[PDB]
Amino acid sequence: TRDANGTWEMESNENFEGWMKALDIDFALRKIAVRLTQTLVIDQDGDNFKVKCTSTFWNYDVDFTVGVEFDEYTKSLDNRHVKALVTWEGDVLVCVQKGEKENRGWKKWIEGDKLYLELTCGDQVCRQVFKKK
Ligand SMILES: *C/C=C(C)/C=C/C=C(C)/C=C/C1=C(C)CCCC1(C)C
Repeated sequence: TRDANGTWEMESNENFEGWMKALDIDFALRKIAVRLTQTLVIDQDGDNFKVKCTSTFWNYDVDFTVGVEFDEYTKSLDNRHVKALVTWEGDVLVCVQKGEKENRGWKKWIEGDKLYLELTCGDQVCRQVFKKK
């Protein structure tokens, strides 16, 4: 479907550490991030999204409009400037983040009550699955 609204609880996360290493997140921090439970809340109104991924001390938020490139500064992650763009490819929500890292971005597949999220950087893919609470 295209309706990603909801509160999404993590069911699985594969290759998180490889993806974080490809972004250059500090090794010591990685070993903390791997322990943290993540909650993903998405508010979607037309083209307008507000995405909030939260854990006890570490969050990632992004707000965007589909089809509108935006300057993103990943201040809580690797602290880089990218030019980000989120588009629909059929029912897949696709983000490409142009900048230093190649093949950087993410894709969301919504399948009923499930959300599949693939985060890419370089040659690494992290595959996550969430279920709608
Ligand atoms: C559509 C959903 C998206 C783009 C979710 C993105 C979430 C992240 C990039 C979360 C990253 C985090 C870490 C790399 C370390 C631990 C803290 C998190 C979960 C906020």
